[PDB]
Amino acid sequence: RDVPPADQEKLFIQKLRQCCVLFDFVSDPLSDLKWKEVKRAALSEMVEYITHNRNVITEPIYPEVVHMFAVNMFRTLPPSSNPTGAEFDPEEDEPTLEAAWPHLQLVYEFFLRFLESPDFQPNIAKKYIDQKFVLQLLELFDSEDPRERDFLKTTLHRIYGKFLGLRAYIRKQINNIFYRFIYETEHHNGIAELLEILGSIINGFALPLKEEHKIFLLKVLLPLHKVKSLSVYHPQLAYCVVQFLEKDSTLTEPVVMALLKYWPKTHSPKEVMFLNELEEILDVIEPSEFVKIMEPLFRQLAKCVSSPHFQVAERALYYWNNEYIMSLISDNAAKILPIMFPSLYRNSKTHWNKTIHGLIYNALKLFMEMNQKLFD
Amino acid sequence: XLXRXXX
Amino acid sequence: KVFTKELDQWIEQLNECKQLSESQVKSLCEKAKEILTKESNVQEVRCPVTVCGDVHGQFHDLMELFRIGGKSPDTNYLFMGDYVNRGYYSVETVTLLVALKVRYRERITILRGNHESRQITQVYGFYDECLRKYGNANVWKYFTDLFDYLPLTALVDGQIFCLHGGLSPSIDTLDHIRALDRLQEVPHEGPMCDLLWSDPDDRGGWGISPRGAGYTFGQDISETFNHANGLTLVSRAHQLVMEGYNWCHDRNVVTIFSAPNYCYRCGNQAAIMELDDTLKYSFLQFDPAPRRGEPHVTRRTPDYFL
Amino acid sequence: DDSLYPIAVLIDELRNEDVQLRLNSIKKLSTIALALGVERTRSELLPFLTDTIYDEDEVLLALAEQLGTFTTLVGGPEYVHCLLPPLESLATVEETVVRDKAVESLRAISHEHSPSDLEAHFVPLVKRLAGGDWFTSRTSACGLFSVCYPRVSSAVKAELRQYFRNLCSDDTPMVRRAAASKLGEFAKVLELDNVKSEIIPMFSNLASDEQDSVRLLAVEACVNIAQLLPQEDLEALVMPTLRQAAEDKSWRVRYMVADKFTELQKAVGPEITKTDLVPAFQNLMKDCEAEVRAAASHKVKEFCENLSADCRENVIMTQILPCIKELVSDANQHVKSALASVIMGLSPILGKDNTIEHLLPLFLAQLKDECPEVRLNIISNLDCVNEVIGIRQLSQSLLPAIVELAEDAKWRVRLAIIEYMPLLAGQLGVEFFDEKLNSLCMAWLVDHVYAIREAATSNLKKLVEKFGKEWAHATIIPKVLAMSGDPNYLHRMTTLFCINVLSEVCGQDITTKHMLPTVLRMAGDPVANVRFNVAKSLQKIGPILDNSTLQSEVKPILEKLTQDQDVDVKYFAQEALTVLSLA
Ligand SMILES: [Mn+2]
Ligand SMILES: [Mn+2]
Repeated sequence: RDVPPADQEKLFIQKLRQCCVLFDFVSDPLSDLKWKEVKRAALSEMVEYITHNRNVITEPIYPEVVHMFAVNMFRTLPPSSNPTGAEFDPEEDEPTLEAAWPHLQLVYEFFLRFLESPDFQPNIAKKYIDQKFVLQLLELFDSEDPRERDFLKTTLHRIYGKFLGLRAYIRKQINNIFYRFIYETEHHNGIAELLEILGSIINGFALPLKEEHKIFLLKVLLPLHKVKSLSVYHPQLAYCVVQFLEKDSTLTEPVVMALLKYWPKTHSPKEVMFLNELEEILDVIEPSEFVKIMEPLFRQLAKCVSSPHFQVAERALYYWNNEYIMSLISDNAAKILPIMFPSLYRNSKTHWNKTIHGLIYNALKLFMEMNQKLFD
Repeated sequence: XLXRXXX
Repeated sequence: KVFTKELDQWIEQLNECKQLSESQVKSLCEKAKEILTKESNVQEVRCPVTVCGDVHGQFHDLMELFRIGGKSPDTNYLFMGDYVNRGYYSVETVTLLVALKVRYRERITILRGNHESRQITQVYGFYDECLRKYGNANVWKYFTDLFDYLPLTALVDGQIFCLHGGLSPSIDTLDHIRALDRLQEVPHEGPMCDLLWSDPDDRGGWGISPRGAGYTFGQDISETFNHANGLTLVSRAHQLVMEGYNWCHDRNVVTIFSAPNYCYRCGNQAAIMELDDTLKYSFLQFDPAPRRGEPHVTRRTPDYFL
Repeated sequence: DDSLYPIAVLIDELRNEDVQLRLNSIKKLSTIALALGVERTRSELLPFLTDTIYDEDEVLLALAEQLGTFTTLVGGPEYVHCLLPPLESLATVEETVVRDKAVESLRAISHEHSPSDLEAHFVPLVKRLAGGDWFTSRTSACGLFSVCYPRVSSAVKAELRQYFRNLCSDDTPMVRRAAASKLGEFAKVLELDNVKSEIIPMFSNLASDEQDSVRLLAVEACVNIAQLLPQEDLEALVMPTLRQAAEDKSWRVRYMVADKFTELQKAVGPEITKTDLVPAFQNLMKDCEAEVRAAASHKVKEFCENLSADCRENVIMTQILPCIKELVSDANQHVKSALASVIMGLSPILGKDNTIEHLLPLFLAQLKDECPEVRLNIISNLDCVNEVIGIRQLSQSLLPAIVELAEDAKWRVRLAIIEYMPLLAGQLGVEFFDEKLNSLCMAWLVDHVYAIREAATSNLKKLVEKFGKEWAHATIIPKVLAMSGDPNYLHRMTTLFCINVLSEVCGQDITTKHMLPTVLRMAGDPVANVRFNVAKSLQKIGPILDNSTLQSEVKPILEKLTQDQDVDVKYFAQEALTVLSLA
């Protein structure tokens, strides 16, 4: 770690320092004990030492690195400083930062660079990068320090891609977290970061999309749409959801239906989201499959148009503003019969917000000015 | 701070 | 009035946090829709009163407010507006305060706030609260109509000007406000809007509001708006200050804020301004009420139809 | 041939278009079996609504509510095993609200089966749910074990035990969490040998589950296991595990122990409590996490209250107390506040002698705390130190500090002292009160916060109740009548306010000549709030008065008050005339 005491009798010290830099300073929320600067400076040099010198990560430091990381990182996480319930909005506010980050920032940074070395042999590392290692690393995504997860995101995302062995276990493990989440703990503050990973993972699926993953989309991902705090992680979810439909279009019927069953009443910002990703899906829809949901969709869709809540009504009616979506509709006449009455009783007067009032007009115009000149 | 329509 | 015995029965009920029904509200809002359209843009208010500001749905705190400055018949009131939004119990707050109008029709007085609008009401709390507490956008529909009738401002003892927001460059004489048509949803531009959307500041002249709309106004604007109009004091809410009440513009304008620290999860004391018989001001600074069954409903919450 | 209408016509709802149209059909399924054949229900209706409804979960939450009440509407006890198919399907649904009900429905109906029907139907139902394909099934079965156990065969008992053993070890933490939860519930379905034989390992296996979300659930259930009659049999079977849970690296376990620490104590027994739980409690109060110390302090009194014979005083003195005097000066604003809630009850336990020496420099310290809620929790429990410790020693230390708080910034604090004034100024102030505390007790009526004036007013009916009556006339009433001049109507309403609560304890003679001459003097006040609260006030103090001195003294005042400005004076002087019967 000094890169100064010849070539050998150097691996002898690095291992010495990452035992040295492993008697962690259990208190950073109570006073000072500096001359634990040594630790900091030393794991800084170790982070330098592995990102500048060729052939330094030899077989006997893997164990000693993972030990160093595990001793440093696998805490019991603390009682989240902000009190919570159903009352407070999940825009979770008091963002209590990890006290001892000035060491952790580096522990992560190093171990990540370790994982990233051009000569990080993973066949050697797997021996020491346990499932139980993955497991701990995982219940850490629950940290309320946004920096913390940001590291874990990339860290795990490396561990994932690097260890084919781990991949099965990893997936199943971050499935249980979600199952804990959606079916009645409704808490965990890392669904976002985990979704980001899974984002890439889905995108890397294969030849005839494998069964386990189809389950994963239906049993796990869609049900995520049904939790109180969809906001905090909607865009990422939205990605994962559309991702499947790119690779395998035959999934559209179940994933569109799911949404309509999970369609929100008594919570509007989500109803907007549900439309917002619903259109996101249509932009990728194959005409073949459009029919299978054409009706059940525009049935619900039409309720939104009327629904007093302007934000919903606008987003709902703003489908008629995008050429492809509009093509499919006016490629049908079965489409404009469920959407006949809801844009008539709520058409002449009503909807205090005069923006969705000219929008509903341009909607009927673009519908009547189609092939089927139909009236009632 | 919660949003400036308004803490 | 054999209906007035049912009314203080309604009030007796919802003073324990429990709400009123679908039809109970529809006719409560109707009987208050008519007892209100009688009042004027500026509403001349009799002298002894307690002036309250934003309560934003913080019901159990509105109760703490009453524990602080007397119960609703026995001590006269006057609210600024903003009853319905950021808190948890909007439905129970705006339904209590309206009931306390149509019953004790002179013992309280309720003004309109920026939040007593269709657009804000559904881009914040209220509308979705009505939606999970009734199953239909009907109690919301009724309350948003009664909102239109709420008077835009008030005038205690011809001297202290009570309005929700603040001053406007489209008003001049007090009489200008009187000439407005407020029987409509609050617009994005215009006197009405400014009246109940703007704030004072340390800037001088009219300025641009960091809020969507309204105007900022310096101590020069209100001073001169005072010295030629009536002019003891301007009283407003709508803009939180941690003291609960805040005194600004060489004591030309006070801001009274009446909802404390919870989902006003900032950290403010709330306050009310008591105007006595001769018309001197005292200010009572209350903290939020202690709560119970605390932050845990034991996590057995209902869904949202899903 | 029938004349009446009851059976089945009312609804246009069985075939549905909307959501509530279908929902109201299943909500009104309550009268479709009694409406049409307690014989055909089993024959056609049940094999229909097995799982045929599979669209929306809110329908299924209602259906489960129904299949519970169907106890008799299909014949009764002998014909229940036909309810199982729809509910088995109902137990395996995704969303937890549905399935959590479905289990509770299945739980209720197990009792009304038959020992030989449990064996043949209910039990194999569990076998498949617990043998479930995925976790939503398995989490459900965990509940249904305790009910069907005691009634079935001892051979199927041996089967069920194996199934429950399989869930505690379930591949997923979700089930284990469930299995872990109902572990106490099950071990309580005794077989002491099997509690020792097979539950204990289950306990000790879950107690040290890799998930801290499971461990804590094992302590919670330990209280049962350790309450099921071992002894020199607890130290080997269910102690190292518990002794381990106290030290568990997860605070969420360390917590659980404390939140149950007197329960364990009451289950574990006094013998072990002295030697093993004491140093665990000792340690728990000194935890790193303040949320544990908090939950650990909230428990000092009760732990002490049931300890032992002669050691009780010693243990509390020699090892429990040194922890309290450290905790009262603790960084956390929820430990002090929690310990406050209980520390006052630690007084009768230690008796009179030790309190004055050791507990006094703690109620005083805690009294003048920075935090408002700490003192609010001390002042609430003062009664317990007043009942068993001499009143002469009560006034020498606390009184000066109690009196300072009687004017605290926080009204909640103040009202606490006012809630207490009858007792303090009764068990002590013979002549002492109306000279040392009078002008203090009265000043609450002139407070700026209402609730104090209400507490100060309610105070008098009690301050004349337990106290004199001629002295009420000599001190209380003289300064109460004075108040009528105050320029603030708020404050001059307190004249009327005290009048109607100083009538039920002062009687006719005092009221007729002294109070009343002010009331029908106050009916001509400029502010209507005083005027309608005179009419309001005259109604209350009406029955007190003699029929003659209210027919011509309290009648022309109330009738002139129906004759001017207001709509409330024109109402309270109206409904005053009604009750008093004067029209
Ligand atoms: Mn406002
Ligand atoms: Mn406001």
